[PDB]
Amino acid sequence: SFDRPFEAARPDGENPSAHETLAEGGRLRPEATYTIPARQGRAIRMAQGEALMVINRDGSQIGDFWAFVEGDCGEYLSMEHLRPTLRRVSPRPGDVLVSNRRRPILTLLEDSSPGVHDTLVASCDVHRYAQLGHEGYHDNCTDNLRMALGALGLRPTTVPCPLNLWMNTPVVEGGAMEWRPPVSRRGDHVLFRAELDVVVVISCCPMDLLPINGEEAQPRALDVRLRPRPA
Amino acid sequence: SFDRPFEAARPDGENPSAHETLAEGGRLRPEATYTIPARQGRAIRMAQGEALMVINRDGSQIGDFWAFVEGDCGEYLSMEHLRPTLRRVSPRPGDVLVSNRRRPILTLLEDSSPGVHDTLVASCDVHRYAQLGHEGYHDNCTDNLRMALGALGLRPTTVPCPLNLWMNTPVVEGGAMEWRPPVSRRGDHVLFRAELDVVVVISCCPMDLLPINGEEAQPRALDVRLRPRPA
Ligand SMILES: [Cl-]
Ligand SMILES: [Cl-]
Ligand SMILES: [Cl-]
Ligand SMILES: [Zn+2]
Ligand SMILES: [Zn+2]
Repeated sequence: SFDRPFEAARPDGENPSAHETLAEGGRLRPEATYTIPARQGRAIRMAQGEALMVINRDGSQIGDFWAFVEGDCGEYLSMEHLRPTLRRVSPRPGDVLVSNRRRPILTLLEDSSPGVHDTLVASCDVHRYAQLGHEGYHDNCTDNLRMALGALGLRPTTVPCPLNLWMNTPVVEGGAMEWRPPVSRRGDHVLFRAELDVVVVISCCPMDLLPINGEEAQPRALDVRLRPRPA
Repeated sequence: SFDRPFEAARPDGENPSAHETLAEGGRLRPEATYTIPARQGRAIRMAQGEALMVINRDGSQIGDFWAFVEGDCGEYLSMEHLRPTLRRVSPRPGDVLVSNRRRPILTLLEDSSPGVHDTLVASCDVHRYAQLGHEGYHDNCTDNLRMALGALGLRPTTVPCPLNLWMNTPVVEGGAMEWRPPVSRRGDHVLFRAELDVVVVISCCPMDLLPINGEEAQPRALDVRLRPRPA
C-alpha cells in the first residue's frame, strides 16, 4: 500500500552506488578499465564521438542500460521511440538509437554476442521483488539508476525503460513472454558511440529469483572502457 | 531548438484540445455518450470502480490511451511494467493493467475485436511527422496528451508510452515490425474498469501518412461512455 506520490528520483534503499563513482564526474580515463560491481549501478559521462565498451566479463550478466542528454535528464534513450525508428524490436550493429526527441543519441557499433537483448521489460524495483516473494529490501536496477545519477549530483525526472543488455526474454506466437537464461558468452562486449554528450547509466541487474542472469542465479559484475573520439 | 531542455508538458502546437473539455472537470455524466473529435485528445476523470467504454465508431481508428493516478501524474499506466506482470506483450480481457508501481490501475474487461493492440510504439509527435516528410505543424498524439491534461489544469512530468488501441504493428519472424491496417470493425469497443481514482487521456491518432488508421488514411473520432461504480 502506498501513502505518498511516486518519486522517480528517490531510491527505496541504499547500496554503495549512492556514494561510489567510477571516476570524478563519471569521466573515465583513456586506456583504463572500470567495473560496475555486481548488484550496483554507475554513471559514465561521454563526449560526442567517444565510444563505450561494455563487457560481460563472466558471460551471463544482464546490464540495464540508460542514456541521458548531458544537462537534460528529460531527454533520454527511449525504447518506445527506438522501435518505430528502426522498425525493429531490438538493435543490431550499425543501428542508430534515438532519444525521446527521435534524434540520434547513440550508435550500436559492435556486438560480439548472438545479438539477443531486450527492450520490452521495465527495470526491476522493490515492487518486483516483493511480488516474487522476497522479504525485506532487495537491490534493484531502478534504485541503482537513481543512486548512480545522484552520485553525480543529477536527478532523473522519469525512469525510462532500460535497454536490457544480454537479456533473453523471448516473445512467442500469441504474445506470451518467457524469462530465459542469456545466450552470451564470457567476455562478450557491446560498443556504443555517443552521438551527443551524454550521461550513461549501467546497472548490473541483481535478479537472483529468476534465471535471467544465468541458471545459477548468481549476479556478477560488468567491465567498461571508454575510447576517446578518433583523431 | 534542441538547445532547450525537453519539456514533457509543453505542446509543440495547438488544436481545440487545449481549450475544450468533454464535461466540466472531465467528469462525464454516467451512461451518456461523448465524442473525442478526430485528431484531438480529451481527459476523463474516473472514480475507482467506474468503467469506461471506448468505441471505435467507424472501425479503423487508433486511440492512444493513457491513465494517470488522480492527484499524481508521476504514477501512470506503464507499458514496460504491464508486460512483465502479465508475461504478455499486450493485454486481453480479464487482465489487470499495472502502473509504474506494479499495482493495479485498470482492468481490461471487454474487447469485441480480435484483440490486436500495440504497447510497443511511442505516441506520434512533431518529430515523427517531420521525419515522414510533412511540412509545418501536424496534429499529434503527444501534443494531444499535453493539451488534454492542460485543459484540466494538470501537467504531466513524463510522456508515457501509450496503449495504442486497435493499432496493428506486429513483431514478425526475425524481429522486424510492420505497419498494417487495423483488424477492428465498425463499432468495436473495449471496456476498462478503474482500480484507482484516475485521469484517463485518449487521443484520436491523426496519423494520415501511414495506413494505421485504415488504408484510406482518413482519421476519425472515437466515442466514450462511463458507467457508474457497482454496489
Ligand atoms: Cl524483472
Ligand atoms: Cl507513429
Ligand atoms: Cl526469430
Ligand atoms: Zn534488474
Ligand atoms: Zn498518434
